[PDB]
Amino acid sequence: LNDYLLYMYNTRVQVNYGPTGEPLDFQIGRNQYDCNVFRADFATGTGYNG
Amino acid sequence: MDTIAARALTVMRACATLQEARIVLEANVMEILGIAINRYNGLTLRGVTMRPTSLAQRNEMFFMCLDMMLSAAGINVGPISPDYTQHMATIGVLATPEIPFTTEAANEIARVTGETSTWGPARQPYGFFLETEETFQPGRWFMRAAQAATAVVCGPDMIQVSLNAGARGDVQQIFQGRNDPMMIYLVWRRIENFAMAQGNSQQTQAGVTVSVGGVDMRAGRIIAWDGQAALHVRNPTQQNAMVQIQVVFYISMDKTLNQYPALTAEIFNVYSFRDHTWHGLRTAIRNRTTLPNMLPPIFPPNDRDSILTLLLLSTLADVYTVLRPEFAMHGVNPMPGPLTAAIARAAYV
Amino acid sequence: MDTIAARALTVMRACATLQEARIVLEANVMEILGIAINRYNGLTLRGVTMRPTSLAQRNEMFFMCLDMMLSAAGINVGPISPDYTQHMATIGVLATPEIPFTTEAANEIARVTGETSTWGPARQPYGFFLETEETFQPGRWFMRAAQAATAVVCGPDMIQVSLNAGARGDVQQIFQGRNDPMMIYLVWRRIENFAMAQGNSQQTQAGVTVSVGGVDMRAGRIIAWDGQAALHVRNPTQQNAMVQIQVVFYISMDKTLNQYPALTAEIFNVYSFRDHTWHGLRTAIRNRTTLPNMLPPIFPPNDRDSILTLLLLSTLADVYTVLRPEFAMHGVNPMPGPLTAAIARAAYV
Amino acid sequence: MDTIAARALTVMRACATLQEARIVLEANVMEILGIAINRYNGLTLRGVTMRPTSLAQRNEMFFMCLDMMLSAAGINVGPISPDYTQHMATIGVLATPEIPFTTEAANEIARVTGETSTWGPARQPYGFFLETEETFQPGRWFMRAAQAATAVVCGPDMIQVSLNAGARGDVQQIFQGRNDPMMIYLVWRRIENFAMAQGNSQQTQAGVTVSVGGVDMRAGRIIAWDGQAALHVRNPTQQNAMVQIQVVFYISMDKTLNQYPALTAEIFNVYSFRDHTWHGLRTAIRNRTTLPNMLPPIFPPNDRDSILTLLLLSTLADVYTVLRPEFAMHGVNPMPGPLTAAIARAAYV
Repeated sequence: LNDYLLYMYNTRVQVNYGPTGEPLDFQIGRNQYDCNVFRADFATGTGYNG
Repeated sequence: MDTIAARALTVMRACATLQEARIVLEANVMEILGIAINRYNGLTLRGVTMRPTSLAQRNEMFFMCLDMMLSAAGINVGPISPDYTQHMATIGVLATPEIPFTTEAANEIARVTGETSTWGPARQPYGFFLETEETFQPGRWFMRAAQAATAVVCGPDMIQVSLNAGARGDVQQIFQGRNDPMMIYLVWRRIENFAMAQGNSQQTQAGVTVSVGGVDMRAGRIIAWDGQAALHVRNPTQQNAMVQIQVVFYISMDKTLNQYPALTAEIFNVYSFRDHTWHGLRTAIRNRTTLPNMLPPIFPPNDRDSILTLLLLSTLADVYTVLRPEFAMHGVNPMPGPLTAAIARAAYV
Repeated sequence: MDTIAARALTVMRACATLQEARIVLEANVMEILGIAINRYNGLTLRGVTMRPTSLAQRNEMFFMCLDMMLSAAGINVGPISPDYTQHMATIGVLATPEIPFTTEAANEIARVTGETSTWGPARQPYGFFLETEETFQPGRWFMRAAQAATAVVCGPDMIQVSLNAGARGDVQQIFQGRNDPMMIYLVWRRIENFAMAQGNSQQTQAGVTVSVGGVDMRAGRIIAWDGQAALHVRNPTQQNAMVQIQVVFYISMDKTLNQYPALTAEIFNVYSFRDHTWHGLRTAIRNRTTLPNMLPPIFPPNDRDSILTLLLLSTLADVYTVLRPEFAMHGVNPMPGPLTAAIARAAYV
Repeated sequence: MDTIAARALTVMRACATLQEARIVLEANVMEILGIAINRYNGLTLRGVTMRPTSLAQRNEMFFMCLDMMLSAAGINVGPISPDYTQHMATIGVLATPEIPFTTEAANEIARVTGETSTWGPARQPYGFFLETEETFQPGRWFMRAAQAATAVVCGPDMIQVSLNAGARGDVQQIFQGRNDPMMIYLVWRRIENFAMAQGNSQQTQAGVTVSVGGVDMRAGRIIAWDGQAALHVRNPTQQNAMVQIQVVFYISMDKTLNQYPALTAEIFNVYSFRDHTWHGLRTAIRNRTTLPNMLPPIFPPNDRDSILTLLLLSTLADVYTVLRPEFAMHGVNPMPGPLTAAIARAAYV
């Protein structure tokens, strides 16, 4: 996901990375928006389904 | 400098737009905050989000508004909170040209700097003879020894002349020496029934005339007086007369509450309570200014810095309302209840 | 909820932009109306046009603003016109997060909700002793039996204390019990010439002193009295003395007409006549509210709902002006003869 | 026509955004001034640049604002400057539909034209009995021959009735004939200690009653009186009684300073000095109008053209502030030394 949110075949958008090197820290979007949400917590399930 | 103040106001008013989480913003707003927050976080190193949701994200933003609000008014509050620390770099952000400002904000600042750097005639608030030490009973005969005409104050906007039968004389001196009027609007009446030195009722006969700078004026009509001309009162009547001259209102170059559009409400807004966290924050900020920290200044300020501050704080107050921030403040012990008219009353020292 | 009202406002304000038939609109408007109108007709099924030209198209748009206005307020007008019917669904349209609102309207509501939710200090409009049943003649002696010092009212904002030679005492209790002041601003003077119990003129010798909470105060100067401190008057003079104390103005928490910027101007705009159609409309609308249907409120309101309603109606009034809508209304019989001050006068009951 | 005015206003406020050289503009503005200027330089052949830097470029822009300001107000100042030639074709530019106007500008003009065309109830600034020729001593007994009850004025907002033991009678006629009131708010009190025809102190006993239209009213309470109902006073007491009735405030359809939001603050901004160049320019402009050229109108204007003019000038004033224009004016000689409250005082004739 990360690798590909980051693959821009069109004009690039503002990617404001996070302090952690962990994938999905950035906030791509002209309105920001965390990609940290689509991380992967098993106790929450914050990224994938339900 | 003015450009800086407008940007700060623009940003604050923009942060107020965030009433909900998923609401669609005006393309204009996103474009602005997108640049503002991007550059602020660069020189401050804080984490402000365009779409705050948590609380820390909400505080972070409010803190930013505070940092800017202060940088613009040129204030340094110092250590007033364990959570907050003022960054002086905030002024550098408000000067970055690439950060636009609204037409509304520009026209708002131009108005403050405008009237604040010059003077103008305005209806003064209180009575003319307000700063007087002595006052006489209204409608009572009083003739100063050796005079045929004796003008004397009897109210905050009232004077009464006591004329003898066939007496005449100038009165303009009782007014002069006070304030610095440009025009004093008058309206004289005949005291048809007054008390004598002893107590008996005495009538004033029709015929008593008053003339300004020469020309004779009617009774009960407003009279534009320049304060310099000859205010002459005559009494061709064969009895004792008494007339009252009223200063309905007067104009002077002293700044009033109408120097800036609805400045009154803007002030009231800042001086309002909201909650303890606000009360203290607003107070602590005013301790750096010439303005009374928790009670409306009896006298409307007149300097750029004063008014500018009131507006930035009035707006920051609104930003407070919408963001609902929660943080500690030195010396402030917040009562977590619903808040009543009583609790607010007590908060004002 | 506030967002809702803000949207409704934004729309009406946007509708007022329609002055002519072929003029181009501000980018901002064509973005708002385009969405709004579509979403409105989507749940209303009415024929609202972006550029109304006929009259039926104009009436339709006005009915729209009306619906949004009423909805944003929470008003169910009931059967008031045969040509107009209120669609409760308009609320759902205003709740649509997709319809944007202006920054101006955002802050506008934020202010109302902000202040209307809390209290604050403000200059009261009327005299301190306005609600008094008994008043005494100004400048006349009066000593209540067995007392050496006698304080008494003499006007809406005036009291006078009768002191005997060498007498002293507290006066504060004549002020307390009335209202709930936070700070009373005083300015005392000497009644140099007053009437005695019989009618003879008397003089107040210089030397009388008025002290607040202990510290001595000058005459003719404004004084910040907390209302609780001891108001002590002393007469070391060997004669009868009378001094008047004036309540120039006082501050309390009760809301005033300055709680919100130019609230008055709006209220006027709402209570204004225009024509019989508007008159009856505005009236019938307020019948559902706590506000007086055709004569300004004696006392300024204090609840969000009321304030809001007024702002909304005021805006809807401007919309009325620009759209020039013509339609029926129960109990309203229009007189086409060029409308004059006389005709308008009659309409107000 | 209103469209022409709103456009002019928009352009001025748009120019007011230019506080610096490099600053980025709100894309909204760039659209407005891009069009406006293109069509201006086309119909006037002047060289106005969107991004002024020199001074002549700044002046040129101001002259444009002035040209529009005048064209919009319908004014022809004539030859008032050797540098400025008012090109009348500006109206043609302000009529170009391709030129957009702000939502704010629309709602602004809609308000002016709105209330200016109709009437409405206002609080009225001065006292009820302000235009009276005669006045009596407050608290002094007076009984017109053959009567048992005598109403008599004693102040700008005060009257007092002298009742004999067991007397009764109507009082309303003392109020009638004056102005055109819709609702007069009263509040009567009992003059507990008054002066007799001779001077001795008399007491007013508890039992006196004041009834409006038949219903008995309490003392010290505000009363809504239409001005037509019977204001009947009764004295069932076996002594002479004197009561004071106060007109706290009344309402009439006469335009006040609250017709348009913060009208006062706008007025002040226009009557301000800034510098001689401004002063004279403003004066010369008002010489074409029915408005006083350098002193606040005693009575608030009431026609579209007036109010409209004021606003256009108020804005033109801020436009002045931001642009910093420097030009010659017939009959005006600039004094470059720093400008003080004194220098300004002198300029006002």
